[PDB]
Order: sequence, then C-alpha cells, then structure tokens
Amino acid sequence: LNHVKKVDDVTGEKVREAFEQFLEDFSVQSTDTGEVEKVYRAQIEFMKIYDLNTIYIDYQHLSMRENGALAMAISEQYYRFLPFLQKGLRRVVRKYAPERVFQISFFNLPTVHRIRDIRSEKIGSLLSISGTVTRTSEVRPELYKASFTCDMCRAIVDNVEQSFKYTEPTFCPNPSCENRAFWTLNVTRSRFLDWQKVRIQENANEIPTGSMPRTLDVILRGDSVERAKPGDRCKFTGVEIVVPDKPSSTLLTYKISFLACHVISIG
Amino acid sequence: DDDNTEIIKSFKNFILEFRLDSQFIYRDQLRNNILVKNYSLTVNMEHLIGYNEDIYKKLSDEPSDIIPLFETAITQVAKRISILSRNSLPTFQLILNSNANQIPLRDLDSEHVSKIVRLSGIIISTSVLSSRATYLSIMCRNCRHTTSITINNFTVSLPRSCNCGPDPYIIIHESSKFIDQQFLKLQEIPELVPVGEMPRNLTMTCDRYLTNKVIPGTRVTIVGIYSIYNSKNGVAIRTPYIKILGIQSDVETS
Amino acid sequence: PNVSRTIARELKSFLLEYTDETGRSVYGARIRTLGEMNSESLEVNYRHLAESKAILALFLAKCPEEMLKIFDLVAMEATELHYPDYARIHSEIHVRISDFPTIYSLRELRESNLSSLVRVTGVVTRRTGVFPQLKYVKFNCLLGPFFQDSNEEIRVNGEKTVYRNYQRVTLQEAPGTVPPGRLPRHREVILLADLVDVSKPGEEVEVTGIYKNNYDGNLNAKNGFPVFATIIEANSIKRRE
Repeated sequence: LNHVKKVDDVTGEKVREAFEQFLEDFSVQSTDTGEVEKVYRAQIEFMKIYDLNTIYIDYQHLSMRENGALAMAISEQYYRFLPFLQKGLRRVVRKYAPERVFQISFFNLPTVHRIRDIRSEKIGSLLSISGTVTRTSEVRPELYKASFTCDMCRAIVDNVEQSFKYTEPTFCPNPSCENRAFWTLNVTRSRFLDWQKVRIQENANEIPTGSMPRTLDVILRGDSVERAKPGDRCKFTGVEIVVPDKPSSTLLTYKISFLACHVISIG
Repeated sequence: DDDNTEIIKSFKNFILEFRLDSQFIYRDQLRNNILVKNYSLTVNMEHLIGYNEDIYKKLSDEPSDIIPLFETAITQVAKRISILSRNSLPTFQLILNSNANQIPLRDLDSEHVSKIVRLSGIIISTSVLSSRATYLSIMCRNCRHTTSITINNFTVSLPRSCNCGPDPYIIIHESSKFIDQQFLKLQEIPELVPVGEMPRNLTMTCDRYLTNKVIPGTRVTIVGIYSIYNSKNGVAIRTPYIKILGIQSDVETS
Repeated sequence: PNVSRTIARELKSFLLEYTDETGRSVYGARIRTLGEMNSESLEVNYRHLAESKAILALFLAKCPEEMLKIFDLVAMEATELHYPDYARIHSEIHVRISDFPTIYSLRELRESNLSSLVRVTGVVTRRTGVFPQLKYVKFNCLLGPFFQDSNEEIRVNGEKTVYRNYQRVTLQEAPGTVPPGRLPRHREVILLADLVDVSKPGEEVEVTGIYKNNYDGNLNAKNGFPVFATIIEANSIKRRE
C-alpha cells in the first residue's frame, strides 16, 4: 500500500533552508582580526574531534540575519520545527562529514523570564528560566527511537516511537503483521539518551515573603545532563511543552513541565 | 498409576515385614498409636534404608510427590489393624526423625531445595493456629456438580469443568475435613555462626500432630523438606520455608 | 553467530597452555584450585586476556552478554579435560573476570554503557535476604525446559528445577569521594550464585557487573517519559582496593 503522499510543511521547509543557509553562511561580524570564517562550519569541524554529537549556536546571531523575522518562526512555533531542524542539520553534516544522535541547543536569549512570568502563550517556545535547583535525580535512559516488534511474530519493525507515551509500537503494521499481538519490547535495537530531572525553584531574593515560592519541573534531556548543581541558579533553553499527570478525549490532566536542552551555571 | 501401586505395595511390605528381633517395631508403633487416638507414625530412617535402599533413594529424590503415597500407604494398613469388617479413619501423619548430617542454617542455599534437610535452631515465636484443608466437598454455582476433592500435601486452584465459568465452584464447609497448621519461625543458634551479622530466620510450617509440640525459645532439631512459596511483596523472587516432618526436641525436653 | 564458535577454539588455547612468570600456567592452577575447593567460580584476569589479544578485550567492552555464555562452556570443557568429572558438580561455571578499567565510578554513567561490561565501586547499603530465583525449568512431562530469565519471565510448572540464589544489593557511592554540592546517587546491584553473601553492609565493594535496564519498570505515572530502570547485573565482588 503506497502512502500518497505527505503534507505540506510549507513554512517548515522555508525555515529548513533558512536555518541551513544560516548555519552554513556567516554569521560573521568581526573583520581583520577575527572571529571570521566561519564560525559554524568551523564549529562542526571542531566538533569532529570529540564527536560528542551536540552543537552550540547563538540566538543573537540567528536574529541578525532576517532582522529577527527568521527567529520568530523559531520562537513561538518552535516545537513544530524540531524534526526539521535535526534532519536538516544532518543534511548538512552528510555533505561535510562522515550512530547519529544530534542535540541542538540554542542559547543567549535576549531576555530572561522568571517562573512566575511563565504563561500558556510561551508554550512551544524558547524561554530562559533562572532559579535554584532542588531535588536532582539519577540519570536513566529515554526510549528515544525504538524497535518494538515483532509483534506477530517476525516483523522486526524499527521506527518512530519518539513521542512520550511510550505506547505503542506495532500499530499500522508490519506490512503486514496486523498486530495488535504483543507490543513487543526490544531494547537492543533502541538507542537511548540522557536524562536527569531537576526541580527548579525561584531565587529567594526576588520572592516577596510572605510568598511560598512555586517550584516547577525542568527535565534535562541532552548532553547538558549532569551540568546542574543543587543550591545554585541556572539558565536553561525553554521548550516549555506540557506533561500529563478539564475535557476528555472521546471516540486528560496536564501540567507545565519545562524542558531544557542547554544548561549554564550563570547566576 | 500402577507405579503408585508398586510404591505403596513396598511401603506396606515395609510396615508388615519389618523386624528388629523379634517384635515388629512399626506395626506395633501403629496399634499403640491408634489406641491412644494419636493417629500418627514415626519412621526411623536408618531402619528404612536398612530395609530397602531403593525407596529411600526415591524418597530423598522427590519427597513431596512420594511422601503422600506413603501416608495413604500406611493408613491403608491401619484399616486392616485397628478395625475389621466383612471408619472414619483419617490418613495418619508420619514423623521421621533421623541422624544424617546436620546442615546449618547459613549453609542452606538453593541446590538442596525439595531434598530432606535436618537442621538445628532456637525457635523464636510460634504463629497462631489456622486450618488448611484435607477433604472438602464442592458444588457448582450453576450445574451444581457435587465434587469431593481430596486435597493432599504438599497453592491448588479449583477445577473449572463439570458457561459454565470461569470458576463456578463453591466450598461446602458443612462437609469439609480440616487439619491444623502452625508456622514456627526459627533463629539459628547464637554459638554458630553469627560472626558479625544478625542470624537469619527460616519460616517453618508444622502441621497436624506436631503442632503446639514446641514452646518458643526451646532449642530443637527440625527435619522436614525444604521448599519455596510465592507471597507477593519481582522478579520472580520466591521466598524459602521449611515444611516439617517431623520435629524432635532436644533432650529431653518433655 | 556461528563464527563466534571459532573464537572458542582460540580462547581455550588461552585457557590452559598460556604461561606467565617463567612457566607454570596460572589458569591451569586456577582450574586445579576449583578444582579441589569446587567453589564453581573460575577466575580469569583481564590483564592477561588483553595481553594476548586486544580483539577479545574489545569484545568485553562491546558485547559481554553472549560471549560469557560462549566462554564459560569452554571453561567447563577445560575443567572436563583436567578433571574428567563435574557432570555431577554444578555443570556450570561462570567466570569472574577481574579488574576491567574503565573504572567509571558511579555518578558518571551514560547510555553508552548499556549491554557492555563496566566496573563500579562504592559502599554497600543493607541487602535483601537470599531468595531463590527460578532460573531453569524442568518437569516429568507431563513442553520441555524453558530458561527464564534475566529478568522478565514473559511470556509455571516445576518438577525438578535448578534454582540459583538471587540477591539484590543497593550500591551507594563512597562518601569520601563525593564532589561538593552533590548528592550520592546510587545504583541497584544483582548478585548471583556464589557472589551471594560475599557482601556486607557498611563496606566498600569493587564490582565488575554489566549494566542493564528493563523494563519501565515501573513509572509511566510520575516521569512524563519512557524511562527505564538502572540495574547492574553483577559479575565479581572484591573488597577495597
């Protein structure tokens, strides 16, 4: 059965080309003694040394190209562009370089916003959050992408399963298992990554006691794992999302769980 | 099951023909036990292994599949002794106490599971009695099948076949024959081998005539089978207990 | 793979006629020791295995799982030629495999360590009592023997089943070595067979065990994500060091 076809991504492709061209082209201000050439090609090439499979690019540089009009697609609509920013970036690496897990972490956001200033309009958007860490937790694997099959019985399907449920694989199978059947869990084909949760709390100097400061969950996914310390202020990359923990889905209880794909000890 | 006939014939032939010069120790052990209404028998393994090596070869192999064929084997004998015709007579419990080789508590780790193990420890506290079942009638919720289930030892689900289902079987408690059970819990002796660590305590189920035989705090030497039960508390992690047949206290102790 | 069988043909050569310190094969003397002690742990130094070839040592940092199963059967073969017996004693000897740096401590661990043997170290915390695990399945019939498992059991009879003692001990990282401003994270440790009871609470212990996950396991309520458990199935046990 042919899948006809796929649609449409529209702007997503425009942002793919813009971001690719941006990570390619300068991205250089300084002249003479630089800080010149490239810096991002040189960033990836410097990255070829340790091959830790992450990149660092500044948001301020990204705003300079289109005058911030490029940064807007990457701001409010950002999570729509996560699968595009990754594979797209790989389309670059495949060209300039010779086992692929890529964690993109933006940084240096124009304005830092407190946990109190957190709104439901800020979802799917980069927001810098400052505050002290409380209750770090031990690092465990995420399923990331999995092969769970067969699933009745020989299929061996490896795809998707990227979203957090984790249920379920084996749906719309094999071709053709028609499972149902067992899930079935296979952990040897499934690459894992990271992660550690930290519960971020507002700094005590800002909060007007009587306050009773309101903590909120930030899970660290990415190589920024372990970079966080208890009793200290940290700046993160926003990706606010939500996690299940109001209407029903008929033929749901949610809360704000902040994500950070980048960490720094600033504060 | 002609094999069970073959085994039980050997047990009868072991009780009726056994001779210590010249009284028959067992056969009279039996009579003198039914008269006082003890309904029990104590086999001395050395006599057993003396008689046939074979039946002890199997009895130390798979005890829990055999020992009840020995029970039925002996009660089929008390039928020909204690009464005569041409009721009711419970199947006697056998208590076997023998020397062998003492296996200390610390040294019980797997590998001998379901093989008779003699050992020695001070009992901590005795658990309050509770009845298991021996013979219970059962009727169906629908077709009303009257089934007399002989439950044996040594958990056992009820049969689902005469919709009907899934498990339409009721226990009739007006006709059901019951026995008793104890649950000793024993801490190994303080002399050996505590070292620097608190001594472990294996949980033991006495039953029928060994029950309330021992005041908690008295040193004893247990015999019994070694076996494991589930008791959800994974994965799988089944926890160890010692069935007792049969208990013998230290000298004297009365 | 079948090719791996040929590897056995090599490692057996490493198992007996390998010599060091002017003659006197060391592993021959270990097999002779148990051997007499019959403690069923054959002990192979990683230093020597790596000294002969780096290709097997690389197999220890890639896929220890099935290779130990390939290896210990051959160890049983070597004991079989040296002592034409032990068909009646234990019929399995799983090899201990001394120090394997690495030497990752505790708190430094990642996904890259999955399925691959890794050394860990730190203080023991109070240990569970010894509860025999199912392992092998056998019955008089009446399907055949079913190995389960480590650790799933999906997807009971019993007649004579070969039980092996299980014990789960929680290993916490040593207090002296903790970097300031950090809590002492800890991992679960699964001992097996003779490794049981070798540990005591309060003591620092050196373990070679491989790292494991399965299977979520159980959260799905408070995480937000498909997060696996972290459990080090243990291999050897040594005092500190």
